Amino acid sequence: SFSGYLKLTDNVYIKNADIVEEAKKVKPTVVVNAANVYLKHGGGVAGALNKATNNAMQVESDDYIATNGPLKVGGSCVLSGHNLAKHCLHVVGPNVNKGEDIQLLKSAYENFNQHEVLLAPLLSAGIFGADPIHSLRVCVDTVRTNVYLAVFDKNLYDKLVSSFL
Ligand SMILES: NCc1cncc(Br)c1
Repeated sequence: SFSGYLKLTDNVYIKNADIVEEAKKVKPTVVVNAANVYLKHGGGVAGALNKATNNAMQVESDDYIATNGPLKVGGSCVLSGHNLAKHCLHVVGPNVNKGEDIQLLKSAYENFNQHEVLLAPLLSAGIFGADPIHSLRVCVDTVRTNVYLAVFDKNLYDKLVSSFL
């Protein structure tokens, strides 16, 4: 199971780790992808997760979009986890660099409550442009299920832990 995590609350845990490496080791029931509405896994966590699946996540995602159309910002869909997890929960957090409503970050984290345990990144953090300290606060105040957060950047992980109220 999950190891080396620091407990933040009753249900939120955090570790300085590469989420792809964490997914390969653990093979969680659910790995969360930091998706966009088009499921175009080009960069950040999405590009890294997709590259780990040898592009199978993108092929599956393109078929999903061809059938269903784009997701909503704040929404999600459950697809295969391929070689990383049983399932991948593709969650769309608001992209601040695209002028999207930061208030949608709470709606995005609410998707986690449909799963008892998840391996996840901080939503809207990184290339999505939101403040990761704000994302962690929304996570602990929204998610009630067991969430194991993987933060790739060591310096950011340290900042998040040392500033956690
Ligand atoms: N080394 C794979 C990787 C690349 N980029 C971001 C993350 Br998170 C992980």
